[PDB]
This record gives sequence, structure tokens and C-alpha cells, in this order.
Amino acid sequence: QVQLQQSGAALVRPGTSVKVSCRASEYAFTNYVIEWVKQRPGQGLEWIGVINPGSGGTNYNEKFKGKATLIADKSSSTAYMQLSSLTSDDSAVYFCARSTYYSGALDYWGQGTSVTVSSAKTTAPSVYPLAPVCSSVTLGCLVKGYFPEPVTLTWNSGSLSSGVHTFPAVLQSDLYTLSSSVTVTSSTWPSQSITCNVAHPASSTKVDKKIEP
Amino acid sequence: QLVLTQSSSASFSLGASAKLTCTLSSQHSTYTIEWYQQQPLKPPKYVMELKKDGSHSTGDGIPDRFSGSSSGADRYLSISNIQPEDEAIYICGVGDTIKEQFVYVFGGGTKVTVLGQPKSTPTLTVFPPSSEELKENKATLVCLISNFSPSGVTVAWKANGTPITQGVDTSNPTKEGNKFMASSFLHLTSDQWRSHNSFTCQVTHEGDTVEKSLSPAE
Repeated sequence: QVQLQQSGAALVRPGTSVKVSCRASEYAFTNYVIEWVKQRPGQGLEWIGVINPGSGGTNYNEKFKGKATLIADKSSSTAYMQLSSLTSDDSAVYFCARSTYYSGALDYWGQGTSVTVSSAKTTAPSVYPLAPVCSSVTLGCLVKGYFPEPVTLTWNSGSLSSGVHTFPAVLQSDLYTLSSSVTVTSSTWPSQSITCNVAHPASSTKVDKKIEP
Repeated sequence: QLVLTQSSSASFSLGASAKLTCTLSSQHSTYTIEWYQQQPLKPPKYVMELKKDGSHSTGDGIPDRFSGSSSGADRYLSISNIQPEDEAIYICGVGDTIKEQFVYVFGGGTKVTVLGQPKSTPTLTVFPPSSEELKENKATLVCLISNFSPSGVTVAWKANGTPITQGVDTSNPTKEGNKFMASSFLHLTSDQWRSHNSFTCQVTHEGDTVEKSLSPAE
């Protein structure tokens, strides 16, 4: 029942700031500390700070004073972290975590918030249906030349979930490309309409491409 | 001045016992630490709290194979059967409250590779350029590489029998369950695509080679 749910992926411009949010549930907010941690390049973790959501009492890693500002809203039951004047180095996954007022373990963690700090050009994906070359068939979908991450890609808007593989993205000259495959039976395709659904929130675009033989 | 020192990476043959070490700064040799497990593109996970005597309070979903020991400065993670799924970065942390001011500190982490593991060979899916992309005088060939372990592949493309370096983009592997998956793309022009008689995605995995080819003619 006890979850931390963090705000979505943020594209921030260098020299601007970003507010990331972490909402607690299924425990008493005021009787635990919320901690913040940065995923380090390569391997490791980097402690940012702690808020006591009762009193608003905050401490910090020396390195994050003037950089990080931890607020807590009792009403909304939400811990916030402002990160200021961002550079490429602030581009990382940030985790809110929970611990006892007793200086102990970070027992429950959020899913992470990916922050991208770039001046590169927000670009919606060109999306192409990948029909099989030349009882069952593997269809594909290419998502070429988008920025930033993320995209969300589904088949028949998630209604087709069995046999889906969505492959890690490549990055080249500030543009991502990604492909996804699904295997259905010949009795399904092409008698039924089958689409990949590509949403890119940063460009506010949604595309559904039909796979035609 | 709290300083958890771990070793960058550790390798144990499967099944065998794994003991990991988090040496505490001499000054704070008495402290309780936590242990954490970090797998790639997933939140790190509370493993145990570990006192100066040996007392270990393993967190939820941490099975019996994980246990705790303490030895002056050093603090130990013991994993009984170093199973495939234990492959991760193990990070230890510590908390301190000097004057109502609390600080938490992480070691650098220890990357555990499990060895003597049987391999899975990559299987290949290739797609040719969509008519739609061709209409635009561009042709992206798509190589999808699934169901491979461990994570190391190198990918090359050949046009007829000659290597192509230009317009090749290959992903980092990503862990899907106990195996890995990766993608490769060859960015051509529609003419480059219609000229050649074949194009080949070549994947090299642990001494093995898998190849799948497209005919533009079809």
C-alpha cells in the first residue's frame, strides 16, 4: 500500500529551474522524513537532503545548498524539490525516499524522475509502419528523430499487450530513434486493423500508424 | 567526514557464497549502516539495516540467502547462493545527527558480475525501409536483438559483403528479466537501399556470430 509516486520526466533549459514532486500515500506523512537522492553517472547514489514534513526542518549535503530547496505540503501530502540554475550535470534520475525520524533506512523509494537539461530542439517523432519483409507474423514500428525522451509506445492503445517487445532507444545528434515489434497470428493480421500509438508529450503529439501489408 | 569505502566491482561464480564489504571511516567504526540493491533503470531497494554486533533486520522481499555480519570498521553483505538475479550494484549508506542536523552518506557501490553462467544467443529481427520512408528518399534498416545474456554484443552491418560504419546507430543493452535486448539502425538513402542486392545485420556475442539479411528486391 505504501507508495511514493514522483512527477513525470522534465525537459528543463540550461539556466532555468525545475520543480519535481513526490506524493506519499497509505501512511502518516507527518511521522516520517522524505529524503532526496541523485543517480550518479556510471554507478552510485548522491544524497541531496531531508525534509521533516511536520515542522519544515530541512538539512542538505553541503554541495546542494543554494541548488536544492525542499518544501512539503501537508494538505496535498506532497514533498517538492526545486533544483535551480540547471546545467547538463543536473541531467539525471532523482529519487525521493522515506525514512524514520530516527536517522535510519530509506525503506520506500519513488519510481524516479528523469530530468533532461538541454537547449536541443524539441522534435516530434516521424513514425513508420514496419510490415514484415517479402500461421504467424512479426510487425514493427519505427520512431525516428524525436527529442526529448520520453515517448510512450503501445499497440492498439495497449489492447494488444501479448507478444510486444519495445527495444532500447539510440541517441545521435540530440535525436532519439526507437523501434518496437509485436508477433500476432495470420488470422489476426491483416484481417484486423493493428496500429502502434506513439505519444510524445513534450511536442504534445500522438500518432497511431496502421500496419498495412 | 563519514566515508563508506566499497570496491568498484566484484565477480563470484554462480551458486558460490558472496561476501561484500563496506569499510567504515575509523572515526565512526561503531555506526549502523543500511544496504541497498540497485538494478539498472529501477529504484534502489532497502536490503537490510546492519548494527556493529551482527544484528541484521533484512527489509521486505529480501529472501533468506541475504544475511548480515559486522567486524570492527568493516560491515558485510552475505548472499548464500549467488543466483543470476542477485547481479546488481550493492550500495551501503549511513546516517548521522551531530546537532539536530542529519546527514546520510553512500559508498561508491560494488558492481557484482555472476560468472560460469550459461549463455543465451541473440535472435535477430530485421525490417526494411517502409514505402512511406522511401517516398522521402531515406531508408532506415532496423535490427532488433532480443533474448541474449550476458549483456555484451557488438553490432556491424555489411552492404553486400563490405562493412558499413556510416549511418549505423546501436543501443546499450537493457535487462528484460534474466536476458537483455538491444537495437541497431542503418540510415541509408532510398537509392543506396535500391542499388544493393543484400544488407546484413551482424551481431557478435561471446565468440558467437548471428547474421540476418534483407533483399531490397523481394
